Amino acid sequence: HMMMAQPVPYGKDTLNNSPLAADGSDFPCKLRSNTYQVTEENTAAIGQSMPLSFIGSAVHGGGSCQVSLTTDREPTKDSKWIVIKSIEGGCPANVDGNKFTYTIPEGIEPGKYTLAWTWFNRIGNREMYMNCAPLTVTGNFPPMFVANVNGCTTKEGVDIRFPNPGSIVEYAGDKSNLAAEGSQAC
Ligand SMILES: [Cl-]
Ligand SMILES: [Zn+2]
Repeated sequence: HMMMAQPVPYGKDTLNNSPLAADGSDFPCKLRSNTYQVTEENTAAIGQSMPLSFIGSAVHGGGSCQVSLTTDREPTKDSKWIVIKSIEGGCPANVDGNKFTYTIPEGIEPGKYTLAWTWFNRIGNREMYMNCAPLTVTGNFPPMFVANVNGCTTKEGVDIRFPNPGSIVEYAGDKSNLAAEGSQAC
């Protein structure tokens, strides 16, 4: 189980490392008392490299992640999300024990957004992790992939390839675990 530490999520004080509820009842962003409370506003310039980091008790052999944006500062199940980065394999890490960035690309207008990190764990229960953060962008993108909370279930043991990964894709896992190009993810 993991949670995002950078960028700083909304409602950090009540954010836990549990995945989204399987029935979709807390999608998006782990709906709770203070889901969209700004703990710390995160700020990024277009083209600026920004840190993405995580804390928790198990990386579940990694998996695959997206970084997505919505103009909604209080997203609902009907919000439109656009992917700015996909990481296929090796996210959030490969092993447990005692690395990633994203950039706001050209084509994103300055303004206020919600940023989401989503993670599909390679090993264990068929889960979707999601944490959301307030992002201010100072001054070609596909819809975010959703599975495991919507009746679409992924396959255990594989680093999934997103159907629509977008043009910014990093591979950080073991090639032997990476799903085939064009494979059905769920
Ligand atoms: Cl860990
Ligand atoms: Zn876990």
